[PDB]
This record gives sequence, structure tokens and C-alpha cells, in this order.
Amino acid sequence: GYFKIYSKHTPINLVRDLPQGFSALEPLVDLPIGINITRFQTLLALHRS
Amino acid sequence: YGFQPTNGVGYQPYRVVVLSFELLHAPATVCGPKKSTNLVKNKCVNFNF
Ligand SMILES: *[C@@H]1O[C@H](CO)[C@@H](O)[C@H](O)[C@H]1NC(C)=O
Repeated sequence: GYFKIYSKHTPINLVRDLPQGFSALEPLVDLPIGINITRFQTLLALHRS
Repeated sequence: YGFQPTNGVGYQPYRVVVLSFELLHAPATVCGPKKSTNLVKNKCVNFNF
């Protein structure tokens, strides 16, 4: 019943393929709310102009 | 209701709030703090950090 989100940002230069580097991910946020998530989506803000 | 300035006990407005503590499957989330004592050093003690 806890939703845990870990995050990490890193400046990069290469275009497409994921770099052959190493970096851990810190614990960022915990949510003590119980849900039965099975599927997830993604949100974009297209240039409506 | 018949609230009047000269109404005695039993007819005056009574403000009543009822608190219901439910303990369902979700983790408990409402309760008070714990008293923290003064910190000591360099003495064989016991602690609940
Ligand atoms: C998910 O559903 C199961 C049964 O379908 C239930 O036992 C469980 O508590 C649910 N978890 C949630 C809603 O976070």
C-alpha cells in the first residue's frame, strides 16, 4: 500500500542510445496510500499553435 | 428549535461534535506526538531514538 518514487537527473550529450555509465537512484518520495495500480500512462503538452 | 435568551439548561443550543476512529485496512494516519526528553551524553543510558 505504499507507492515509492525514486528519481535522478543527469546531463548527457549522446543522442539516442543509453550511456554506458553508472549512477544510483536516491529515494525521493513515499506515499502511504493503497491502490491496485496495474497500468500507467504518459502526459504531453503538444504545441497547440 | 426554540432557543431563547432566558431559556435555561436543556433548551439552549448545544454544539456537539462526534469523533469516530475507524481502523480499517489502510495504515493508521491520525494520532498525536510523543514527548522527547533532553539529550544526555557520555553516560551509560538507554534510548528510543
Ligand atoms: C486490490 O484488490 C484486492 C482484491 O481484488 C484487495 O484484497 C486489495 O486490498 C486491493 N488493494 C488496493 C485496493 O490497494
